[PDB]
Amino acid sequence: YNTISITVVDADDVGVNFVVSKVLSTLHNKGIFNGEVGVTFPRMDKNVGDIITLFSKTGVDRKVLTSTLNTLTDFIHIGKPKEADKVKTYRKVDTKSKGKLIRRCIKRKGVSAETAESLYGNYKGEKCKLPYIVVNSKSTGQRFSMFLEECENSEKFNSYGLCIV
RNA sequence: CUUAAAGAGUCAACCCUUUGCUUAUCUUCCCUAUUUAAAUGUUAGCAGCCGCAUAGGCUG
Repeated sequence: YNTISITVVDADDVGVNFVVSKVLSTLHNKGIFNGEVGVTFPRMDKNVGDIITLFSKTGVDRKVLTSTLNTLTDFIHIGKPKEADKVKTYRKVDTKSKGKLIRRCIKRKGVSAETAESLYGNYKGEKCKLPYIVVNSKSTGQRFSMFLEECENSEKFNSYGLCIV
């Protein structure tokens, strides 16, 4: 599948990962990831890396995405579209912490608050140490951290560039 | 075989009483604490809903 590169440059004044996350947000908000364009990162060791890599099967051109990232052009670099027979596809993994599932136990099982604390008191509290990005969510008005990890390649992708199922 | 060799010091108790260390003091003048600077380290791990799950997925 042919692919394109979006490398964050000159982001020292601002962290590199903040520019990476803003690149993800601007690629989300102006379309791009309809259902078939996916992201991958060549340098996840402990950081998310500074290269966004889009491996759309139909083909991503330079002009559409450089018009999309007109806001990041001061510290971005776009390579010409190259080809890759295999891309290392990542997916979204989310975390739950206490009250999250407590409200689920309010609205699914219909139990009271104290017994919902009782079934979950000694449980939960997982801690994801995977490399991540920090995403502005616009439909739900709060900003969060989204965790990415390696999984088998899927035909369909989300609106963010990660695998489905 | 070392002035070798050897050896029970025991007992008992009333230190008493008394008392004026008082008096007066000038510490005091003086004066530059000055000038900087990214808090970075992703700085957050969320809100619903798909579900029997506090298993596993999806949505932004």
